[PDB]
Amino acid sequence: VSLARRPLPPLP
Amino acid sequence: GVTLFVALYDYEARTEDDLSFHKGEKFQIVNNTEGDWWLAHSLTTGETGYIPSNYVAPV
Repeated sequence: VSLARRPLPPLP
Repeated sequence: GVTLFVALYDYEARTEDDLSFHKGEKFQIVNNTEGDWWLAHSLTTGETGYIPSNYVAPV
Protein backbone atom coordinates (compact mmCIF):
# COMPACT_ATOMS: atom_id res chain seq x y z
CA VAL A 1 0.00 0.00 0.00
CA SER A 2 1.04 3.63 -0.19
CA LEU A 3 2.73 5.19 2.84
CA ALA A 4 -0.45 7.06 3.73
CA ARG A 5 -2.57 3.87 3.82
CA ARG A 6 -0.43 1.57 5.96
CA PRO A 7 -1.96 0.09 9.10
CA LEU A 8 -1.79 2.44 12.08
CA PRO A 9 0.27 1.52 15.14
CA PRO A 10 -1.68 0.38 18.17
CA LEU A 11 -2.02 2.94 20.93
CA PRO A 12 0.85 2.58 23.47
CA GLY B 1 -5.47 30.66 9.81
CA VAL B 2 -4.66 27.00 10.36
CA THR B 3 -5.14 24.15 12.84
CA LEU B 4 -2.05 22.64 14.48
CA PHE B 5 -1.85 19.12 15.94
CA VAL B 6 -0.12 17.90 19.08
CA ALA B 7 1.39 14.51 19.83
CA LEU B 8 -0.52 12.60 22.49
CA TYR B 9 2.13 9.91 22.93
CA ASP B 10 5.75 9.23 22.01
CA TYR B 11 6.37 7.35 18.75
CA GLU B 12 9.54 5.71 17.40
CA ALA B 13 9.58 5.52 13.63
CA ARG B 14 10.72 2.35 11.89
CA THR B 15 11.46 4.07 8.56
CA GLU B 16 12.84 7.55 7.83
CA ASP B 17 9.68 8.22 5.79
CA ASP B 18 7.99 8.51 9.20
CA LEU B 19 8.78 10.97 11.97
CA SER B 20 9.82 9.97 15.45
CA PHE B 21 8.31 12.29 18.04
CA HIS B 22 7.54 12.86 21.69
CA LYS B 23 4.40 13.80 23.58
CA GLY B 24 3.63 17.49 23.31
CA GLU B 25 5.40 18.13 20.04
CA LYS B 26 3.41 20.18 17.52
CA PHE B 27 2.82 19.69 13.82
CA GLN B 28 1.53 21.43 10.75
CA ILE B 29 -0.30 19.08 8.38
CA VAL B 30 0.93 18.89 4.79
CA ASN B 31 -1.47 16.16 3.58
CA ASN B 32 -4.26 14.40 5.49
CA THR B 33 -6.49 13.20 2.68
CA GLU B 34 -4.56 10.22 1.29
CA GLY B 35 -4.96 7.90 4.28
CA ASP B 36 -4.66 7.62 8.00
CA TRP B 37 -0.94 8.35 8.02
CA TRP B 38 -0.64 12.11 7.51
CA LEU B 39 2.27 13.92 5.96
CA ALA B 40 3.29 16.49 8.56
CA HIS B 41 5.96 19.03 9.48
CA SER B 42 7.21 19.09 13.05
CA LEU B 43 7.56 22.57 14.44
CA THR B 44 9.45 21.16 17.39
CA THR B 45 12.12 19.22 15.47
CA GLY B 46 11.93 20.78 11.98
CA GLU B 47 11.44 17.43 10.20
CA THR B 48 8.82 16.49 7.57
CA GLY B 49 7.43 13.00 7.28
CA TYR B 50 4.46 10.77 7.96
CA ILE B 51 2.76 10.58 11.36
CA PRO B 52 0.05 8.16 12.52
CA SER B 53 -3.16 10.13 12.89
CA ASN B 54 -4.24 8.20 16.00
CA TYR B 55 -1.21 9.65 17.87
CA VAL B 56 -2.20 13.31 17.51
CA ALA B 57 -5.05 15.66 18.33
CA PRO B 58 -6.00 19.13 17.08
CA VAL B 59 -4.90 22.06 19.27
